[PDB]
Amino acid sequence: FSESVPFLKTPTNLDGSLPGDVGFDPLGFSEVFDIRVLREAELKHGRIAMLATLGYLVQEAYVLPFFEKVPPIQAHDALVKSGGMSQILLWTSFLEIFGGIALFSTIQGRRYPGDFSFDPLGLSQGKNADKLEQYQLAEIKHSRLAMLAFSGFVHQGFITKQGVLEQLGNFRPIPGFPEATFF
Amino acid sequence: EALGVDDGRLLVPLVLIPVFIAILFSNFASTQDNEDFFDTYDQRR
Amino acid sequence: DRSYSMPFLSRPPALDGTMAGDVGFDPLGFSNYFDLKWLREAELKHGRICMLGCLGFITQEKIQLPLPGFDNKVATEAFFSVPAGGLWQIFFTLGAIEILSNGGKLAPADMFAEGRAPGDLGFDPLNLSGDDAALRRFELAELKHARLAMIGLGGMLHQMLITKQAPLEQLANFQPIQYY
Amino acid sequence: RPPGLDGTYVGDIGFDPLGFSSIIDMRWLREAELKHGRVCMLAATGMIVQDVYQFPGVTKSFGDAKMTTLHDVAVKQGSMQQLLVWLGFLEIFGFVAIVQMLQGSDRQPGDFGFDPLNCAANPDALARRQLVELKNGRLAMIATAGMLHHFFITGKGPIQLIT
Amino acid sequence: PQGFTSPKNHFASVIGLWVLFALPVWSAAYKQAGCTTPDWFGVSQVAEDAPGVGLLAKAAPEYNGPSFREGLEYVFSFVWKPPILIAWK
Amino acid sequence: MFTLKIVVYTTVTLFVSLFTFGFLSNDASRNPNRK
Ligand code: CLA
Ligand code: CLA
Ligand code: KC2
Ligand code: KC2
Ligand SMILES: CC1=C(C#C/C(C)=C/C=C/C(C)=C/C=C/C=C(C)/C=C/C=C(\C)C#CC2=C(C)C[C@@H](O)CC2(C)C)C(C)(C)C[C@H](O)C1
Ligand SMILES: CC1=CCCC(C)(C)[C@H]1/C=C/C(C)=C/C=C/C(C)=C/C=C/C=C(C)/C=C/C=C(C)/C=C/C1=C(C)CCCC1(C)C
Repeated sequence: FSESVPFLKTPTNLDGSLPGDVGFDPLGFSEVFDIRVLREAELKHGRIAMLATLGYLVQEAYVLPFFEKVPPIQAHDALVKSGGMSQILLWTSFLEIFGGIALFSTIQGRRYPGDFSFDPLGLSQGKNADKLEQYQLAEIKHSRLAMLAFSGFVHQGFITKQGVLEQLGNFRPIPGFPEATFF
Repeated sequence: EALGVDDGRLLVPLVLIPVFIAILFSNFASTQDNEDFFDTYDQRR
Repeated sequence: DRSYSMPFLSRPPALDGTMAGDVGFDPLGFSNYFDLKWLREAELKHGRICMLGCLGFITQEKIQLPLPGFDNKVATEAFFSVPAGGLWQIFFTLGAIEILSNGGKLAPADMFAEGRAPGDLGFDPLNLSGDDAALRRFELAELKHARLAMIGLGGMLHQMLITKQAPLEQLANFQPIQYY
Repeated sequence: RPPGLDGTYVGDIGFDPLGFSSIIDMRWLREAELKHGRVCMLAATGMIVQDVYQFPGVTKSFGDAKMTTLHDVAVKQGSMQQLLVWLGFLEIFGFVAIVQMLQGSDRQPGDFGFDPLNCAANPDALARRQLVELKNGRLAMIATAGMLHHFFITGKGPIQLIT
Repeated sequence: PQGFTSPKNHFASVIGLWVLFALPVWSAAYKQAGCTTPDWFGVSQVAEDAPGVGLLAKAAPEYNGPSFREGLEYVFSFVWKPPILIAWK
Repeated sequence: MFTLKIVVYTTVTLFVSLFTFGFLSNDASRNPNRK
């Protein structure tokens, strides 16, 4: 049976080859599509989610002196009409063209999924390769965690009209519900 | 305006009739040999 | 020998147990005078359109697009509230889909000239037809849902025409027909 | 004995006046029976308890409320939405388990692996407990139906009839 | 901002590029692994001998029978020549 | 007046479609020298 789900079987083409494989694939996504393409998608989603979570925290905590102090959703809305979001979209798309080229290289075997050889510092490149797999595991875990955490953040911001640090400091219930009186 | 179409119902004959005839024409078109011939006109019919 | 659907009428000559959904129900000799592949293709097309139509009847009552003119609870009135250009875009898109699926073979003389099976348009993103018994049971389920959706769409459309009320909306505050 | 009803399943006394087991897979039928029984056990226990405790803050939120009226108030509040979405999340993997069981695996109907207390160590104890679970679940189905229809006729809970 | 300089059009262009790239990337991923698993097959709780289940999937009878025009004439003969009165002979 | 307009539009569309699809049906092949 599967390690993560006791009452399910190991999802066929799902073993220790990819980092963080606890056998969790109840729906046969790894069988409808290639597992390496799905890992590339997962790494892209998780890295963007980690950056988004850190950005949410810092933007709620701090703002640059040349940017209006607004909630992050209001920041997206304000900079869409300001052109900064257009700049971010342009440069991200320019990088992601080569990212898609790398993904097409991944499809025909060759390079590892989500691997861009990006290593400005000497971390698991040389003299530390024995930790690399460990790092990989950590990475995807953080990825997955971020992919949840940011989500909760924004939806909590949608329901309480409070920042995540504001909700932590003042954990009042869902607005209008303490009064209750539904009958 | 447009094709003298001041009422939307006028678009029903202008589309359904050309399509229906086309469907009939399709039964002709599928029957014919649709390969190149390199001639002034196609004698295959 | 007997139909087993109407045990007083004998089995139709062209209705063998090969085709899915076959319980021997053909009191009028349509299968004797029309191609069974064409009949099955027409039945599946009508039923699939009706399944989508019933889902739309429920959803449009439940959810509407924020575009102007798209906010009508009653689907029959929603047809006339939506701009006609969009409906003609839908019609042309569906016609293109039909032509591409049949490959120009839109007549009963040529639609199954290459075979292609009745109702098999090649739409199967998930390989759920690998098992033969599973495929046969799925075909029976599809036919049953198709016929049920045809009847249900007819009922919902006529009741919407009468009451000017959406189906789930009409289920509450029933207000029998003589009230209108 | 009804056709298609072998003795390999626990709780079998050859009871099948209508040939449901002749047209529907017995694995699906037993999975549905166990799920209905467990849901009915939880439902009957909850309907009994809700006439006694009612929790700290539910009293000022829902007023008094009872049974179908409690469902009507709670769907408007939001507890029912949360329960529905979370049990649907669980039932997605339940659907996966049913599909894997029908496709052919070591899984058996009702075997979700939920044995945290290791009460299934003794095999004969588990064999007895399967029948115990089945019969208590069937009794729970009957009792939940009875409580629901008694509330329909009188508007009283399971304890308001007793007390 | 309007047209090719509007940020909404930039977002729409990015979405369109995603849609255009969806077919090659995910089609190739499907070609590598396309539910071609021995355990991958549909399941139905209904018994395979239930009434209405066909003997063979996707049946294509030959139909060496009457033409379409004869069928239409038969359907018209339903309404101008039904077998109602031939019983009283 | 609308019913007359829709009848005229139906008739004109039918005849124009017949003309158009008839001259699309390989009209050049309909000559006595075609083999
Ligand atoms: C390196 C190339 C480059 C260049 C030339 C620009 C140019 C511009 N960006 Mg930036 N941008 C870039 C890359 C670049 N972008 C990248 C990679 C990102 C992350 C995805 C962004 C994210 C970004 C945001 C979020 C915003 C801009 C904005 C702007 C515009 C306003 C300029 C400004 O603030 O006043 C002049 C600039 C200053 C006063 C800041 C000091 C700059 C110093 C003096 C120059 C240092 C060298 C410079 C960075 C050039 C680097 C390359 C060089 C070393 C070869 C301007 C057209 C803003 C906009 O749209 O306008 C409203 C805006 O909000 N950009
Ligand atoms: C450009 C548009 C276009 C084109 C070219 C096609 C092309 C085609 N469609 Mg159509 N279709 C389209 C758009 C289009 N579709 C759209 C937008 C819809 C709605 C979603 C449909 C719905 C549809 C259905 C439901 C069916 C087709 C069928 C067909 C095929 C046969 C066409 C034929 O001979 O009918 C020529 C036209 C007719 C024969 C007239 C229709 C017959 C009337 C309506 C029957 C009335 C029965 C009556 C009410 C019941 C008696 C009641 C009793 C009391 C007496 C062909 C491939 C049929 C098919 O594949 O058959 C195997 C089929 O069954 N299509
Ligand atoms: C799935 C079927 C379908 C397809 C395949 C399809 C493709 C395209 C393409 C080709 C890629 C373009 C370029 C395009 C453009 C527009 N479509 Mg669209 N379209 C489809 C369906 C609908 C519906 C149902 C509506 C609609 C609309 C508009 C308007 C608004 C006009 C305006 O601004 O008023 C514009 C510009 C609305 C409408 O025309 O209202 C008057 C409306 O109801 N469309 N559409
Ligand atoms: C985990 C056990 C537990 C469960 C399962 C549970 C379920 C529900 C439901 C579910 C249907 C509703 C709707 C509901 C509503 C309220 N709860 Mg309650 N609740 C639980 C525990 C506590 C505690 C420990 C407290 C508390 C309170 C309130 C208040 C406060 C304002 C008010 O009184 O107006 C309201 C509205 C606080 C309090 O002030 O209680 C008098 C407080 O300390 N609850 N509670
Ligand atoms: C094939 C394909 C796939 C697929 C797929 C899809 C798209 C499946 C979708 C299936 C759907 C939407 C089926 C819908 C059926 C709707 C019905 C039967 C409605 C009945 C209404 C009734 C009975 C009624 C009524 C009413 C009446 C009349 C009047 C009212 O007073 C009362 C009432 C409301 C009761 C996928 C991608 C998954 C995978 C694959 O590789 C290939
Ligand atoms: C007006 C309008 C609205 C919006 C604009 C629009 C699109 C232009 C237009 C729509 C027009 C449209 C799309 C109109 C569509 C109208 C439809 C779909 C009418 C279908 C009616 C179905 C019937 C009568 C089936 C009844 C089943 C029976 C009797 C079953 C019998 C059974 C059998 C044989 C088996 C044995 C058991 C029993 C139960 C006995």
